Parts: sequence; C-alpha cells; structure tokens
Amino acid sequence: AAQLQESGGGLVQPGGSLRLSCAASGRTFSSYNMGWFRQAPGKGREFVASITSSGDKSDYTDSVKGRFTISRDNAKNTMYLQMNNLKPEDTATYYCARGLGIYIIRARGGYDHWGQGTQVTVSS
Amino acid sequence: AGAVVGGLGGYMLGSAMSRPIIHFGSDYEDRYYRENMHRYPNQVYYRPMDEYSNQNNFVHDCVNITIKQHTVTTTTKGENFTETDVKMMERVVEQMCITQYERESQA
Repeated sequence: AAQLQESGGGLVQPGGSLRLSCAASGRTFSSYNMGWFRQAPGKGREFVASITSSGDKSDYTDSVKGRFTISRDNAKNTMYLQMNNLKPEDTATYYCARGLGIYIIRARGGYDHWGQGTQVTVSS
Repeated sequence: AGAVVGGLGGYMLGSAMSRPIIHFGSDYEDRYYRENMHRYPNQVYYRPMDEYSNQNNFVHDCVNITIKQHTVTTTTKGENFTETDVKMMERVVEQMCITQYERESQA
C-alpha cells in the first residue's frame, strides 16, 4: 500500500513562490510516472503537471506553464512542485498522484493513489 | 468504442472521419500533405470530457495518445515518419480532436 503525502502548502502573497513536496512510501517510487492536480471549492480536480518515472519528460497545463516546475528526486522517494509567480487563481488544494499506464496524460483518470492534499492560498 | 492504450483503459476510439485538408502556408507543403495524408490518422483516441477542466487538456491528450498509438502500430508495418510528417499529423489530429471536443461539448 504505497501512500503519497503532500506538504509545503500555505498562504502566499501574489507573485510569491512556494515549493510543494510529495513523499511516497514503499519501494517503487522511481518505477512510476507521477503528477500534480489541484481542486478549489466549486470546481473539480484538474491537471497541473506531470513527470515520467525517469524524469525524462514533463508536462504542464497551459495556465501554469513557465511559472511552475515539476521535478523528482528518485533517490529520495519525493516529487516537487516549484510554484513561482503565484496568482489568486492558483488557490486550491494540491494533490499528488501516481500515473496509470505508461503515458503521462492530463486526464483525471490517468492517475490514482491520490494524497490527502496540501492547501495553497494566494492572497488578493 | 471503449479502448485501452498504454495500459490505461477508459479511452474512447472515435469513428473514422473524413480527414480535413490542412493548409500550411506554402503550396509545396499543401501538396505534400495531400500526397501523404493517407499515412496519418483518421480517427482519434480521447477520454470523457468530464476528466478535464478545459478544452486544451482534452485536445492535448487526444493528440498525444492518438499519435503515440498510430506511431506504434504503423512502425510495426514499416512506416517511418519524418519531422514534417510529425508536424502535419499534429495539425490534423489536433483539428479532429477539437471536432470531437465540440461533439462532446454539445452533448
């Protein structure tokens, strides 16, 4: 039972920066693609970014491309989301998840093993 | 039609479509497309609209997965796509994926 746990959320001023972490238990972290999603009250959970098992490729939703950077440390069972130039519309609970299948995709159905989330609020 | 691609189910494989004619801004490239378009997909893999919060993400997956799957299957039959071929497949499959989005959206 691999468990993911998000951390690093908080209250950040507009234009600020935060780094989220996703820690995985177990011993198969580096075997799986991984992703970040976000969900704000009133909206469904939506794609933010993804990274392949080896870190060779990554992907982003349009609204965060260039501001957010996904990375993983395969020696430490951890994935990161570096969030720069934060905007009010980035306020949400951020979730990490493990890819299903061999291809990183943007769909909600492309991942499972969702964590409990970490809250990010960007003030306005 | 439901489908599994790359070990993940919940895809749909759309109907065979009338592949659009795409223009590229030179007559040469337009002719190249006409002469080669039979090598490109005429149907697209997509996922339910409700798995996305926006149109661009639905279309990105559709383009990405469709071309991945097409490249696998056609490689087994001796195909090889040039850089130009890849670019042109991206453009036509994007259009067919946007058309499919509009079908899902009006439903």
